[PDB]
Amino acid sequence: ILVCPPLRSRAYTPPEDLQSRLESYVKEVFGSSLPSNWQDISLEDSRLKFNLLAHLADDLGHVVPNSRLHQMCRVRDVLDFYNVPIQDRSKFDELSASNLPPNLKITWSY
Amino acid sequence: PVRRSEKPNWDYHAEIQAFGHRLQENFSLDLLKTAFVNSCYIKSEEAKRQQLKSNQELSEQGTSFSQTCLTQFLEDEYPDMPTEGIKNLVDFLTGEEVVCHVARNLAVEQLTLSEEFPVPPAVLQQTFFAVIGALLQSSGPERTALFIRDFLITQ
Amino acid sequence: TARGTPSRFLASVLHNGLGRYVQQLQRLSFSVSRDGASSRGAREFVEREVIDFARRNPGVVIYVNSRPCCVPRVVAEYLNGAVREESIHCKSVEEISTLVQKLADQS
Amino acid sequence: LRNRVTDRYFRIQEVLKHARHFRGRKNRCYRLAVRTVIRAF
Amino acid sequence: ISRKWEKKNKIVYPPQLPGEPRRPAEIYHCRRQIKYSKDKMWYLAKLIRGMSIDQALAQLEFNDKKGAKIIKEVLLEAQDMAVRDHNVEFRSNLYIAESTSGRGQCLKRIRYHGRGRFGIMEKVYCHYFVKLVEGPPPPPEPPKTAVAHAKEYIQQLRSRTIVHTL
Amino acid sequence: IGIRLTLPPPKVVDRWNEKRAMFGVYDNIGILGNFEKHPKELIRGPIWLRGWKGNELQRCIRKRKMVGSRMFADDLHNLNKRIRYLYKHFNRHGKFR
Amino acid sequence: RQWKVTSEDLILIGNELDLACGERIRLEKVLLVGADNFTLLGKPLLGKDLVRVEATVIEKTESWPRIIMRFRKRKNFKKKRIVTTPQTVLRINSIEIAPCL
RNA sequence: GAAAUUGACUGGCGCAAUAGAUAUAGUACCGCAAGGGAAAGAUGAAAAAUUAUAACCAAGCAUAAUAUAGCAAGGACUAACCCCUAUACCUUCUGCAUAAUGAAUUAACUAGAAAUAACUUUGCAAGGAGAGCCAAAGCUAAGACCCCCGAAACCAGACGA
Ligand SMILES: [Mg+2]
Ligand SMILES: [Mg+2]
Ligand SMILES: [Mg+2]
Ligand SMILES: [Mg+2]
Ligand SMILES: [Mg+2]
Ligand SMILES: [Mg+2]
Ligand SMILES: [Mg+2]
Ligand SMILES: [Mg+2]
Ligand SMILES: [Mg+2]
Ligand SMILES: [Mg+2]
Ligand SMILES: [Mg+2]
Ligand SMILES: [Mg+2]
Repeated sequence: ILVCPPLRSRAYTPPEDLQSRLESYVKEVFGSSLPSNWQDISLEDSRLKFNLLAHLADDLGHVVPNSRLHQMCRVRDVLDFYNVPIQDRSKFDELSASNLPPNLKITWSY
Repeated sequence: PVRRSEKPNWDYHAEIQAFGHRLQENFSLDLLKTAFVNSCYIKSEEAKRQQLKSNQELSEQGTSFSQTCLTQFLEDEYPDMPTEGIKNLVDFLTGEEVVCHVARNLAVEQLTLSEEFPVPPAVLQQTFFAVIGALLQSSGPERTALFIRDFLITQ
Repeated sequence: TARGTPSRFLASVLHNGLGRYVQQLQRLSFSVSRDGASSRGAREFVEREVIDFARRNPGVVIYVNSRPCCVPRVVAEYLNGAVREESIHCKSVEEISTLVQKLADQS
Repeated sequence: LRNRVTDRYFRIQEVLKHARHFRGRKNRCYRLAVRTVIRAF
Repeated sequence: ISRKWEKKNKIVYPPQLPGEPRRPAEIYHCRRQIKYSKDKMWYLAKLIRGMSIDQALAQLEFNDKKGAKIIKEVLLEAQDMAVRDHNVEFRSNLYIAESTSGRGQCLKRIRYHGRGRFGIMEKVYCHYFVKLVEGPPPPPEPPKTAVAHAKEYIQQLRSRTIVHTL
Repeated sequence: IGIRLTLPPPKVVDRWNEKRAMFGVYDNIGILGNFEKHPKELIRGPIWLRGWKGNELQRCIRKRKMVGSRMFADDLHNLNKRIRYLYKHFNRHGKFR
Repeated sequence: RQWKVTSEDLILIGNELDLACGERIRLEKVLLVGADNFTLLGKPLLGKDLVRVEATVIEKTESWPRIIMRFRKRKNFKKKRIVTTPQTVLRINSIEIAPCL
């Protein structure tokens, strides 16, 4: 009998040292000899792409979806995707967290 | 007939704020709530407890200001009426029928905390003049004079 | 037909507009459903347009009830004890905005 | 007998609610009523 | 079929406050499936509407109709149930508030005509309904007086307005 | 009055039966199974209506041609009469010629 | 249209007036102004310096539904339509005159 | 209207008491006979609970007859009428308020079926289609178009003096 871990949230705040951590990661995965434009190195090799994306996913808790994996052509793009924040909440909570005027009342009978 | 409080969609603080805003008056919130709380509602709710501030000061202030201010408007616009006629016009404007009609179509009854529904006309008149007293305490004599001018000379 | 329906004379609520204008709309109750394709337009209206309407009309209390229903509705309560129940079933967001504004300007 | 009409009551009653204040059988019998509501409009 | 007249008899009321009128007793009775026409029974009921109970019994006793005898029996048993179960004080202190006749369940028989022709006979049946109310019979409405006629004419003349103008 | 006085009893449907959960499976058996089979031989029904559409007269002709021999006497008589009527109607009546 | 208005009056305009409710506007094309003991007559319009009318948009509503039915007999001709005309209720507040004759 | 030749179980986008079998039944009833041929029933877990809260809904009536004047209304109006306007409907027709047709009214049932092409939208394309067929942009697939009732008659086999 295997226990199931509790359900993870999709809330992902982009960390402040995303630049320096991406530097660390690209350094162990693509080797010590960096091209000066580390921005613009290709991800055409699927093994190198798997290693980089899997390391980033296991660190940051955020995984690139299958509909964006083909888009993930450069670590430029990978930096863009991990820069983009995604947010998880019920939208009843979203409508409440939006600054409601005092004459508007929301009830959630669900 | 059942009161709008026991009718489903209701929120008392929102209704009080909308009352002040749709009357375009900067009411004090606690003063308005105490102007809507009546003594009979007080007595019914201790009785329910065995199984705070009333209208009276605000009602008396609003009533006295209504008499004085209405008499002032009437005898300034019509200098030739004698005192009996000015007094009778003032008693008509602060009478039961006119004040209850104004309170009902301004929805003082919906916000009135009382014992019986429909609200008895004496209770509704007292609640309306407590609202007048709250407006006098919150805004000032000229502003509540404009309020009285509108909502009674229009009658 | 005039002979088959009631009639009345032109009137205001309490001599409205003489001293000051009082908005006769008091309450708006929006029954909307989370999962209803009929309620999609009202869902968009609650998402985008109800905040600005509530800010523009501070004298009106707006309740929004998200509950499982097939026909989304709006109930407008007016100061003289009037109640108007209207179906916003399968209406776009601009049609709902036009209707809710029209209810606001009614007596 | 698939696909019978089930809201014939409501169609009859919208014509009859326009015909309600008439005199005779034309305020309640649908045939005579619908011949008169049209003329009224 | 429906028996709401009997259920009306079995309706009950809350207890009375000591400071309000006495709420006079109401007694509902009916007879069903009377071998008689509802129109003729209507003539008898319209005769005994609004009478006192004894006045109705006298009129039905000296009328010459089968419906009159049947209605007399129904009135007697309604009076008996009135002062036996509904706490009517005096058996003469009742009047007929409602008295009407309805259609009953009829039967279709053939009526042989000439040639090969035929008709359908209707073995007509009817119901009789009565309501007895405790108290003296209400006074008949007095006929309209010339003073009242002049008054209503003056009221129309004073209710006239200037139409289709400001 | 032609209308119910009470609500009809609720018509609950299981959207996840065997039949609904597995509707449509193997409908691409020809183009995903080296064309050894056909959907027209996936179809189960009457023996004269397996992979064939037709209008009414064609259906009646096909039924009489295929299962005419092993058919009941009055059913075959009604089928002969129906074919005769449908022939007359389709070849002799209508708006367009 | 020509409206004979006074102060504290109500009129019903049969179209929308692109104004918010409770909005104070000035009516200008004054054909006539008058009191007891005197009237002033424009030719055909009075001076805007001479007379002002003040009105207030107090209601923006719709009319009751109007039926348009067309019927021609023995020709199967039968047509129904429902219209709701927009309307605007104005309260005439004040009528002011200035000494300019 | 050919042929040679080719090769080929246990469910319901059914009905639910005017429907679905005519069927509760070939019974009742009708006819000498062959033969024709119906209608309908609805409580509850318990009726060894006959009770009383079930209604509300067609036509028809009752509660509750009527008041100068006129297709029965509409414009209206303080006001039901009084004032003003106004030649029922369908079919048929050159043309019908027609004193031409049909209809007492209510409920239910009761009348547009498809090819050849064309057009629109896809797929593939000098080829298209899961053989066969068509092809000087075509072929394949789908969509979309063709009613109901009624004679006097004619023939076959029975049943009847
Ligand atoms: Mg049957
Ligand atoms: Mg049958
Ligand atoms: Mg009826
Ligand atoms: Mg006339
Ligand atoms: Mg002719
Ligand atoms: Mg003519
Ligand atoms: Mg005639
Ligand atoms: Mg003739
Ligand atoms: Mg005729
Ligand atoms: Mg003819
Ligand atoms: Mg011949
Ligand atoms: Mg012989």
